[PDB]
Amino acid sequence: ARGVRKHLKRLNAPKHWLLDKMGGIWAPRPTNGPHGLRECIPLILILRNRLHYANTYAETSMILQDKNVLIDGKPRTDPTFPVGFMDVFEIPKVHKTFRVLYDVKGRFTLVPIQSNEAGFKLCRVQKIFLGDKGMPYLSTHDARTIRFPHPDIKTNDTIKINLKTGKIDEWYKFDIGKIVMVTGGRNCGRIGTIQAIDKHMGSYTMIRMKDTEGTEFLTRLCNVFVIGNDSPAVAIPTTKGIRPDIIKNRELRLRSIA
Amino acid sequence: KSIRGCIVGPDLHALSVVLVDAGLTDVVVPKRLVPKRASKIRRLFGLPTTKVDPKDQMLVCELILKPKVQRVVTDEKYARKQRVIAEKKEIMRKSLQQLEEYKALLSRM
Amino acid sequence: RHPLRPDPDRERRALERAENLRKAAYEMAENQHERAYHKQSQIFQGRFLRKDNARCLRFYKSIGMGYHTPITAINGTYIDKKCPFTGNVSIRGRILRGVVHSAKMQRSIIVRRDYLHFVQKYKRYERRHKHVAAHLSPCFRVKEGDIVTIGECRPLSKTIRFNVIKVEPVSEAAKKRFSPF
Amino acid sequence: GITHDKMYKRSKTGAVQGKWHKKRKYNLGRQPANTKLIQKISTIRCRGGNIKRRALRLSHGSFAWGSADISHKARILQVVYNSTSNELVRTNTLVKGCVVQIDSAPFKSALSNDTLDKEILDQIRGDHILARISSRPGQVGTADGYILEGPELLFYQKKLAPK
Amino acid sequence: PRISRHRNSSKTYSTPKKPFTKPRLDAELKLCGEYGLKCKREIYRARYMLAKIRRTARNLLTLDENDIKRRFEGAALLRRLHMLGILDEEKDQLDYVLGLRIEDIFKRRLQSVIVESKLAKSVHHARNMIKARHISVGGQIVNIPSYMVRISNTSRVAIADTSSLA
RNA sequence: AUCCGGUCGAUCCUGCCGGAGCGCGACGCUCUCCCCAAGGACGAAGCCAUGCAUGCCUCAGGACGCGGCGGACGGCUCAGGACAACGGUUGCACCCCCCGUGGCGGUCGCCGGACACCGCUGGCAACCCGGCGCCAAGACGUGCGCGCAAGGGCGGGCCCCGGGCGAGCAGCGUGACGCAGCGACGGCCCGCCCGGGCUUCCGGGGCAUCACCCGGUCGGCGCGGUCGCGGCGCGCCGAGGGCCCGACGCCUGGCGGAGAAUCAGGGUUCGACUCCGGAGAGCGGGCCUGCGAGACGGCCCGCACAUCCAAGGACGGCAGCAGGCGCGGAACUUGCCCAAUGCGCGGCGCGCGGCGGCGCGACGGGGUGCGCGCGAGUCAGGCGGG
RNA sequence: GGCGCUGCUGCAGUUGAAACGCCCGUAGUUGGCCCCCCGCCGCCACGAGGAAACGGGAGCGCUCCAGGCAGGUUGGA
Ligand SMILES: [K+]
Ligand SMILES: [K+]
Ligand SMILES: [K+]
Ligand SMILES: [K+]
Ligand SMILES: [K+]
Ligand SMILES: [K+]
Ligand SMILES: [K+]
Ligand SMILES: [K+]
Ligand SMILES: [K+]
Ligand SMILES: [K+]
Ligand SMILES: [K+]
Ligand SMILES: [K+]
Ligand SMILES: [K+]
Ligand SMILES: [K+]
Ligand SMILES: [K+]
Ligand SMILES: [K+]
Ligand SMILES: [K+]
Ligand SMILES: [K+]
Ligand SMILES: [K+]
Ligand SMILES: [K+]
Ligand SMILES: [K+]
Ligand SMILES: [K+]
Ligand SMILES: [K+]
Ligand SMILES: [K+]
Ligand SMILES: [K+]
Ligand SMILES: [K+]
Ligand SMILES: [K+]
Ligand SMILES: [K+]
Ligand SMILES: [K+]
Ligand SMILES: [K+]
Ligand SMILES: [K+]
Ligand SMILES: [K+]
Ligand SMILES: [K+]
Ligand SMILES: [K+]
Ligand SMILES: [K+]
Ligand SMILES: [K+]
Ligand SMILES: [K+]
Ligand SMILES: [K+]
Ligand SMILES: [K+]
Ligand SMILES: [K+]
Ligand SMILES: [K+]
Ligand SMILES: [K+]
Ligand SMILES: [K+]
Ligand SMILES: [K+]
Ligand SMILES: [K+]
Ligand SMILES: [K+]
Ligand SMILES: [K+]
Ligand SMILES: [K+]
Ligand SMILES: [K+]
Ligand SMILES: [K+]
Ligand SMILES: [K+]
Ligand SMILES: [K+]
Ligand SMILES: [K+]
Ligand SMILES: [K+]
Ligand SMILES: [K+]
Ligand SMILES: [K+]
Ligand SMILES: [K+]
Ligand SMILES: [K+]
Ligand SMILES: [K+]
Ligand SMILES: [K+]
Ligand SMILES: [K+]
Ligand SMILES: [K+]
Ligand SMILES: [K+]
Ligand SMILES: [K+]
Ligand SMILES: [K+]
Ligand SMILES: [K+]
Ligand SMILES: [K+]
Ligand SMILES: [K+]
Ligand SMILES: [K+]
Ligand SMILES: [K+]
Ligand SMILES: [K+]
Ligand SMILES: [K+]
Ligand SMILES: [K+]
Ligand SMILES: [K+]
Ligand SMILES: [K+]
Ligand SMILES: [K+]
Ligand SMILES: [K+]
Ligand SMILES: [K+]
Ligand SMILES: [K+]
Ligand SMILES: [K+]
Ligand SMILES: [K+]
Ligand SMILES: [K+]
Ligand SMILES: [K+]
Ligand SMILES: [K+]
Ligand SMILES: [K+]
Ligand SMILES: [K+]
Ligand SMILES: [K+]
Ligand SMILES: [K+]
Ligand SMILES: [K+]
Ligand SMILES: [K+]
Ligand SMILES: [K+]
Ligand SMILES: [Mg+2]
Ligand SMILES: [Mg+2]
Ligand SMILES: [Mg+2]
Ligand SMILES: [Mg+2]
Ligand SMILES: [Mg+2]
Ligand SMILES: [Mg+2]
Ligand SMILES: [Mg+2]
Ligand SMILES: [Mg+2]
Ligand SMILES: [Mg+2]
Ligand SMILES: [Mg+2]
Ligand SMILES: [Mg+2]
Ligand SMILES: [Mg+2]
Repeated sequence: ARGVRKHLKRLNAPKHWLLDKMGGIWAPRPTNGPHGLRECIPLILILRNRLHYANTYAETSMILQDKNVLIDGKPRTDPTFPVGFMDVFEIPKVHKTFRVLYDVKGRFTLVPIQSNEAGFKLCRVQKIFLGDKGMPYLSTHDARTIRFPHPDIKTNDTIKINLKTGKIDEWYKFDIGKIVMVTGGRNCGRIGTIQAIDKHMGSYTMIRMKDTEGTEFLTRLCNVFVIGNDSPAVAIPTTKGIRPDIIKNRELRLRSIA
Repeated sequence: KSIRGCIVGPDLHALSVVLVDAGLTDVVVPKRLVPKRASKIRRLFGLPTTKVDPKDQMLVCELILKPKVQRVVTDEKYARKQRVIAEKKEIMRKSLQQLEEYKALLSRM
Repeated sequence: RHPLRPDPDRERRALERAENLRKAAYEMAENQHERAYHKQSQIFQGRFLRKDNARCLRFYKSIGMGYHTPITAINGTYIDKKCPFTGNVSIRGRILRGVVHSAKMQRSIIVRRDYLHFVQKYKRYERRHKHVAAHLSPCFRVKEGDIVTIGECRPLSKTIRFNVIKVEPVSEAAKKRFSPF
Repeated sequence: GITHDKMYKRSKTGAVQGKWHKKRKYNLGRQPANTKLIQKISTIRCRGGNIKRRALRLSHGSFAWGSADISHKARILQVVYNSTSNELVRTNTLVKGCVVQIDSAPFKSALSNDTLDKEILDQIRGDHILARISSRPGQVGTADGYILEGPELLFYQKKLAPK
Repeated sequence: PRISRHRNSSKTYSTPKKPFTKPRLDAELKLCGEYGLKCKREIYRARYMLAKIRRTARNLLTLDENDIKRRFEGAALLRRLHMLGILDEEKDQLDYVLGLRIEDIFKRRLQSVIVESKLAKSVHHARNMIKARHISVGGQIVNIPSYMVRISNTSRVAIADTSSLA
C-alpha cells in the first residue's frame, strides 16, 4: 500500500472475537490506544454484540455520546476503543461493574466485582528505561508510564495501581511458586503455579506451570501474568482456570439441552 | 499557463491605470466596513491601547452582515490566563518534590 | 564480581605489552605506502605519549553466548573495524557452523554448509549445499577444510552478513566427506 | 531520480536481474553539498520531517587539544591533505576526516605551561596548527575537529614533508 | 465482493460407474416399487448417505479401542444412528455399523412411517397424502415425503388438526 | 482396490486404437413450482459517447469565503517480473511513523499588516483571469519565559569471563561551539500501538541442438548520500566470485500462497476471480504537497492516439459502477437506497456495500395423482421491506 | 480416472521396442564384521508459536434439504 490500513475484513478479524461470517463484509477496526489490535476487543462488540444494550451501530453511538460507560474510571466516547485484559468496565445507570479477564477458551469474559475492588488495577512491568535527563521510567501492558519507581520493581513483576491517583500501592515479584495466569497462546485463560524458569541465551525463556488439579503445561515468558502470591489478588470466573477435556465438555454440553 | 500580451503595445484590448497627484476627481465613496480589531477602534478614536479599563463596547457603527470586536481583554479571559499560569507553576513544584523524594530514597538505599 | 584479583608479582613487569603496542603504533606511522592512518575509534592516541601507564592502549570486548575472547586479539597489533572482538560490530541472530571452502579474499572467506532435502513421493533424500561469505579477523588463520563457527551481524558488503567467531582445525590430507553438522 | 535501490545490480554469480517495479520515493538519494572553505547552511526536509542542515561555505570551527584539554573556537585556514583524492585538497572542500591548518592565535595563551607537547608548542609558536575535522558538514552543517598528536601527527607530517 | 460469494453448497449423490448392468437395473426398480420413489437420484442419495457413515467406522476400527478419537467420534456416531432409528439399541457396537443396508435408511422416511401405522393404504397413497398437507409431525405440518423421522418423534405422527379429514 | 470390443483358418501373447465415470466451459433441443447461487478472465493491459463513484466541521441572518481533518484507506485488473515475488522462520546493538492511550512540561506585559468571500470597474469564442478598495481569526509573522535541540573533545578494565543485556549498551560529568523547537487560547519532547523499510535460514517453472559464465563483476580502505546498513555511489588497492548438488543463456498463451478438480493406498493436473501478499493505471520518465505517494477520479515532459474552436487558442485517460464499439466459441440494468455491515469528518457523505432487474454456468427440494382430495394460477387482508 | 501404457509403492530389455564392441577411470551412488553406558548429526515422540474462510468434526428439526451458527441456565468444543 501507500499508507496505513483503516479497514478490516470480517474473515480477517481475530478468531476469539466470535464474529459470524454472514451479516457483513466488514468488521470494526480497533483504534490505537491502551491495547493492541490482536489482543483486544472493540468496545462496541461488548455493548451491541454481547449485552444487547444497543442493537445497531448507530444507536450504539448515542450511548457513548452521553457518556454512560466508564473504562478504568473514564468515559470513552469512541465505539472502536480497545478494551482488554484487566480493564475495569462499569456502567453506572445499570449499576454493573466488571473486570475483563480470559475464559478457558482464550476469549474475553466479564467477571462481576464489588465496589470495594473497582478502585485498582493490575499491570505487568514490560520494561525499565532511562528517559529525559536520565530519569527512570517503567512501562506496563496497558501503555502506562511511571517515573521514579521504587528500585525493587524489576521486569516481569506486576504492580497494583489506584484508579484515581494513578500511582502504585503494591507489587508482586516474579518467582517460583507464584500464582499465575496465561494471557495468550493456546493455554490462554487458565490459572496455575510456576514450577520452573528455563532461560536460553539469545532465545526465548520458557515457563512450566501446574494447575490446581496438578496438570502441567508450558509457554513463553511473554505470556505469564502474576495475579498474587499463592492467592489471587482479584476475583476469577467460576471455572477458576481449569480446562476440561473434549469428552467432559461434551457431557456438559449434552446436559444443557437436558 | 500563457501570459503577458505586451509591455504595453498595440496588442492589448485593455489597460489598467491608477491616478497619482490629481472628469476631475469629484466623487467620494463611503467605506462600507468599520474597524473590528480592538486596537483598530483605539487608533480610530485616539484612545490609548494600554490601561486596565480597555473594554470599549461603544455600539454605534452608524447601523452599517457585519460588529463583535476581537482581541478584547475582559475579566474572565484575564482569569483564564492567570489560572493557566498558576497551574504551570504547580506542575514544576510537585515535580521538584518528587525528584527530591527519589534522591533521598536512593540515599537511604 | 565477588572475587577480586589473586596475587601474581610479575603483573606489572608483564605489562611490557604496553611498549609492544606503542611501537607497533609508531611503526604504522612510518609505512608511507598507506594513504590513511589506521586506528581504533575507541582509543584516544594521546594515551601513547604518557608514561605513567595508567591508561589502556587497546580496546576489546566480549561477545557473549559462551564464546571467549582469543588472546591473539587481546595482544595483537592489527586494526579491524569489522572484527567482532576489537572492532565496531555486534553478534546477534543465528549461529551456524561450516567448513572453509576458500580463503582467497582479503579478510573474507567462503563457507560451505551441507544439508539433506526430503522428497516424499520417492520417500528418499538428496544432498544439498550452499555457500556463505563471512568476514575473517586477523586474530584467526584458517585453510581449506577447517571447521568454523560463524555468527550473524549487520550487513557488511553486498554478500557478507556473518563473522568468524570460532575455529576447529582439520589436518591437511584427509578424506573430504559430506560432513553436514 | 537518484536511487540507492539494489534492483539495478547484478547477482553474486554475475547474472542480470529483472525489474519488477518503478522507482519508489523512500529509496531516493540527493546530490552532495561539496562544502567549500571560507556562510550558508541550507535546510532539507526529510522523511517524517527531521530537518537536515547542509553547509556550504563554512569558515570557523571549534577545536580541542585533547591531551592538555585546551578547547577554543578557531578559523580553518587551509585543507592540506585528504585520504580519498588529491582533487579534494586542491579545491579546499570540507569533508569529514580531512587534515587542515587552523589559526594559531586562539591557542597562544597556552604557550606558558611546560610538560606540554613541544610538538604542539612549536606548532603554536608559528602561524597555524595541524588539525582534523571530525563532523559531517553535509549532514549537520557544522565543521569541528580535534588537534593531531601521537603517531598520527608524525604520519601526516611525513605525508606533508617538503620532499 | 457480495456476501453471497461466501455461501457453501455441495452435491449429495453419486451415479454408478457402469449404467447398463442388468441385475442391478432390475434390483433398482424393485426398490422403486416397494417405495414410491420418483427417480433413480433418490436411490443415489441414499447410497451416498451410507458411503460416509461407512467411511467413518472403518477409519475408527483401524484404530485402538482406548484411543480418544474412537471414544469420542464412535460414541457420537452411535448416538446419532440410534436417534434416527437407522440402527437399533441392542446393537451398540461400532462393528454393528458396517453391516447396514440402504433399506434401513429408507424405512425411516415419513412416507414409510405413515404406511407402517396404516394411516395410508399403500405407499403411493401415502405420497399423495403427504403432498396435500394432510399429515403433521408433533403438531407441525410436514410437506416432505423424504422427511426423516426420529424415534422421539414417531409416537407423534398424525393427521393435522386443521384438515378436511378431521 | 472391477473392466470390455478390434490382428487369426483357429489359438496364446506383446501392443496400441475404441468404449464405460466425475469436473469445467461452449453449441443444440426442450422447460410447471419454490430456495441457494457464478456471470467480458481465457496470447484485445484494444478503444471509449453520457451520467454517477469524496466529502465533512476558527472567526459573522445565512450562504460565500478563510482555516481544519480526510482524499496514501476502500474499488478494479494480472501487463510486467523466474536465486524475483511469495510461504514459513529470524533481526534492526543500522531504522522511520499520523491518529489514539499514558507521561512529561524550568528555555542565554495583550503586538503587527494583509489575503480570500464581497463592492466598483474590465478582457476573452471559451477555457480562464486582470485592476482598485474597505474587513476577521483556533491562519499566519514577531514574541513576554527559571538556559538546553542536533552534532563534537576527553572521561573502561592492559588470566578470560545494575538503569539494562547473551553481548561496553544506555545515561551522566566536564571543557568548547551553537541558538534550534515550544510560547498572542501551552507544547516542544518520551514510551506503547498499528503500519512500513530492509534483513537471517529453508522452500521457490521448462530447455543441454544453452557448458562454461561475470568485470562494480568478488573482497579491502576512505569519504558522500540515505530514515538507515550495504558497491548504494565515487577515488584508490587487490583478483576474486559462480558451475554437471546444472552456473550462464534462452523460452513461458509465468502473478505467489491459503487452495481446487480427480479418487483404495502412493499419486496427476490446475492455481485469472471471494482472504492474505505483490505489481499497474495508454507507454517511457520527472516531481510537488504531506506523517505517509515516485499518487495518475494530482501536476510536468516526450511518444502513439482522440476532443472543442471565430484558426488566435484551449484540452483528455472507465484494468471504478452501468453502458457502447471492436474482438472472440464464450459473458447481465445507462435501476432504487445509505435502512443494515463498516470507513472519514459527527452530521452528513460514500456505484464500498445493501435491495430489486436479466441469469437452465452450476446446486437443493417438490409435481404432472390417489381412490377423491390437492398445487399452479385469481382476487383481498396480514407479515416483511428505506 | 481407466493405465502396473511412466512403474517410489509398481513396468519392460534371449527371440515382441530395448544391455554401450571392450578395458581403465574422476564427480555421483553404494560399501563386511566388531567396543556402550560420552559428544555431534539424521531419525521417532511430545511440546511452544503463528489466520481465518475451505476441509474434517462435537451440539442445535432453516417444516426436510443445499445451508447457517443458532437457540430455550446457554452455546459457537
Ligand atoms: K494492492
Ligand atoms: K499512512
Ligand atoms: K491511509
Ligand atoms: K469477510
Ligand atoms: K463476511
Ligand atoms: K469479504
Ligand atoms: K476505526
Ligand atoms: K582492531
Ligand atoms: K540435514
Ligand atoms: K530442504
Ligand atoms: K544426493
Ligand atoms: K564491499
Ligand atoms: K560488496
Ligand atoms: K557425497
Ligand atoms: K529515486
Ligand atoms: K514511496
Ligand atoms: K486404480
Ligand atoms: K480381439
Ligand atoms: K499368429
Ligand atoms: K490381443
Ligand atoms: K474480454
Ligand atoms: K483481461
Ligand atoms: K487458453
Ligand atoms: K475458453
Ligand atoms: K477485452
Ligand atoms: K492528510
Ligand atoms: K490525495
Ligand atoms: K470488472
Ligand atoms: K501477471
Ligand atoms: K496516516
Ligand atoms: K531477507
Ligand atoms: K535470506
Ligand atoms: K529471506
Ligand atoms: K532460499
Ligand atoms: K535443459
Ligand atoms: K572500477
Ligand atoms: K563503500
Ligand atoms: K569505486
Ligand atoms: K579493480
Ligand atoms: K538448467
Ligand atoms: K497471459
Ligand atoms: K490417493
Ligand atoms: K506416481
Ligand atoms: K495421495
Ligand atoms: K490410481
Ligand atoms: K469471476
Ligand atoms: K485480484
Ligand atoms: K487475488
Ligand atoms: K482479498
Ligand atoms: K489483501
Ligand atoms: K494487499
Ligand atoms: K491486490
Ligand atoms: K501498486
Ligand atoms: K505499466
Ligand atoms: K499511463
Ligand atoms: K505507464
Ligand atoms: K506513464
Ligand atoms: K509514469
Ligand atoms: K511509506
Ligand atoms: K520519479
Ligand atoms: K513516475
Ligand atoms: K465514464
Ligand atoms: K484486464
Ligand atoms: K448497477
Ligand atoms: K463478433
Ligand atoms: K458474433
Ligand atoms: K448506512
Ligand atoms: K483517519
Ligand atoms: K451498487
Ligand atoms: K385445492
Ligand atoms: K390458492
Ligand atoms: K495413465
Ligand atoms: K493413476
Ligand atoms: K492404480
Ligand atoms: K524387469
Ligand atoms: K525398431
Ligand atoms: K531398434
Ligand atoms: K529391431
Ligand atoms: K551394456
Ligand atoms: K549408453
Ligand atoms: K567403461
Ligand atoms: K572400471
Ligand atoms: K574403478
Ligand atoms: K567414481
Ligand atoms: K561421494
Ligand atoms: K545413484
Ligand atoms: K554416498
Ligand atoms: K557397493
Ligand atoms: K526427526
Ligand atoms: K486472521
Ligand atoms: K456462563
Ligand atoms: Mg487499495
Ligand atoms: Mg508504480
Ligand atoms: Mg595548489
Ligand atoms: Mg585488477
Ligand atoms: Mg497461485
Ligand atoms: Mg489466484
Ligand atoms: Mg472480473
Ligand atoms: Mg486512486
Ligand atoms: Mg503515475
Ligand atoms: Mg464469435
Ligand atoms: Mg421443497
Ligand atoms: Mg499409471
